[PDB]
Amino acid sequence: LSFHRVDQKEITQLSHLGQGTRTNVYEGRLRVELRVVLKVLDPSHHDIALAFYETASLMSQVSHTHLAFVHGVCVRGPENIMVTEYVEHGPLDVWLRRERGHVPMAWKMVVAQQLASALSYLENKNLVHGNVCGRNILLARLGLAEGTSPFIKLSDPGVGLGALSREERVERIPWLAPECLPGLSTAMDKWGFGATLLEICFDGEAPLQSRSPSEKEHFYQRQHRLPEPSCPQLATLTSQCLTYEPTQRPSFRTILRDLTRLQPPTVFHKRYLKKIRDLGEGHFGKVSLYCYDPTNDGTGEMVAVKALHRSGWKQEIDILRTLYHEHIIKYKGCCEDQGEKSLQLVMEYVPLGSLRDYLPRHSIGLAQLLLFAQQICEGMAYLHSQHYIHRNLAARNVLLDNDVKIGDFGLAKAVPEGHEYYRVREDGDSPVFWYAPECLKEYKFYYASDVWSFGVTLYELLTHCDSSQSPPTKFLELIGMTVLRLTELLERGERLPRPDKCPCEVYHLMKNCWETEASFRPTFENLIPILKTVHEKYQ
Ligand SMILES: O=C(Nc1ccnc(NC(=O)C2CC2)c1)c1ccccc1Cl
Ligand SMILES: O=C(Nc1ccnc(NC(=O)C2CC2)c1)c1ccccc1Cl
Repeated sequence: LSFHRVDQKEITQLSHLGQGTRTNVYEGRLRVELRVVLKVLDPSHHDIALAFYETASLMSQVSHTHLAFVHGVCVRGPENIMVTEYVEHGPLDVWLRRERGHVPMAWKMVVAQQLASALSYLENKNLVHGNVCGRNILLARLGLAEGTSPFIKLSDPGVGLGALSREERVERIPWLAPECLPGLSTAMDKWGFGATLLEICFDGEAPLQSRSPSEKEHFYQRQHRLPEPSCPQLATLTSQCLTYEPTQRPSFRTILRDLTRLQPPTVFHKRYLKKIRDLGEGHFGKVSLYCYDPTNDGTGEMVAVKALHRSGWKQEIDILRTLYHEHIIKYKGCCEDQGEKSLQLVMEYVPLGSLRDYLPRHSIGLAQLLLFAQQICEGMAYLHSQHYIHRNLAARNVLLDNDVKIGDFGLAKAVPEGHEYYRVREDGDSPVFWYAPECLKEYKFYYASDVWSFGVTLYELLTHCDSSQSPPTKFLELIGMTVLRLTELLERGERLPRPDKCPCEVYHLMKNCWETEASFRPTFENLIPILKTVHEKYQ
């Protein structure tokens, strides 16, 4: 379970906006200054306080243009509070009820498309929202003015569901999937979506409004079909969505297929960038989370921006521009400081962040730890094929969205085709405890040096980045100074110990990787099959 930690001092609570199940929503401010909303959870049952925190987790590990941003969770005495993105026009059903008779079906189709896109995203990630209703859809941009179009953000689902009472599940009918009545199918969000489309078509009026909880239950028991909307093939889409048998409900790829058919660059300006938080310090500078809102309408995208010799900084940007791979951090563009002042690197925001901070948070097993390892090799083997040495492979520089992403290209160099190794004396810091004996002793960097660097990250994966059991601390226990004592240590054959509960088979690879002679080390291409075979072992 993962979300960012928010302090009680950072938040301020404002006007009460309304109530959700077991919650009281407030406008607020985040001192990281920032307009937010505070969903406050009433002092409640553990089973439900956890299902609230489970939601914050689902939402802190996702990144989509049509999903409302979760800043983190804060504890203000007896109450659990979640800091969410404040959206200008608020709950969609409320808005539709007030805009009754001034909303075209063209406008509703854009919304339907956007919502389906946010759920198509969740579907690919095998994640379930569970509370898709117009109240949990927020209106950022109106889209009523000529030349414009609506923009929505699907908000957090609040307390889980099923964690909730049965007579509360009955109150959520017809948004509630019928299978969910006896107290998790990804098929439940295709029922909620279809029920939401009816809510949207009927301009905020809930279908089955004038029915008692007992009357609602009867409708589901007797399986009466839900009302047909306005028109056209939307009634077809709605109907398939609203099938009591979950297996018959169409996929969000098919929903978004039907919807897209029903229809009629690298320059970032500092002005449109609005900081959220800092993300970490790397080689060359700080990475900070930004929001890039060019239209100022609160519909921008979340980017990671890195700042701050100048020549070697440019090199970081030039290398990253030319790398396209599933496990390497993605280049987006550039930002110019001031009149010649400096250049800024715009990247993709990686929801779960560095492994170094993620690992001592839920002691994840061999299946997960090894999956990461094989991927770092999948990403490193591609880097090496592009004729570059990394020189900075550590767990601090390995990011993860789900469950995966290799960053910090500050030390990466290009090896000219002919040359065996690359000489670098430095004039900066270097992760010595992740460097091979030839790197420390003679300043020589072979492709083989990154493989040494790998085995060291592989160690951290298995120590769960334990600060007491870490490459700098453990290699220093062996002494009682610099790289010189380290050089002789490794030259004797002395290695980092085996982490507790590290399968001996895994610790063999680390040893293979920590070969003194660089030419005796396995290649990154050679390690992928080896890691696949082993990853198809610890289940
Ligand atoms: O979704 C809610 N509120 C949100 C979330 C983010 N932004 C807003 N913005 C506004 O309400 C603006 C119109 C004033 C509301 C909300 C508010 C009260 C009660 C229950 C819920 Cl679920
Ligand atoms: O790129 C870096 N960090 C990034 C980039 C994109 N997303 C994240 N995500 C987070 O930090 C999560 C916790 C919010 C980190 C970064 C920062 C310092 C050192 C090495 C790297 Cl690879």
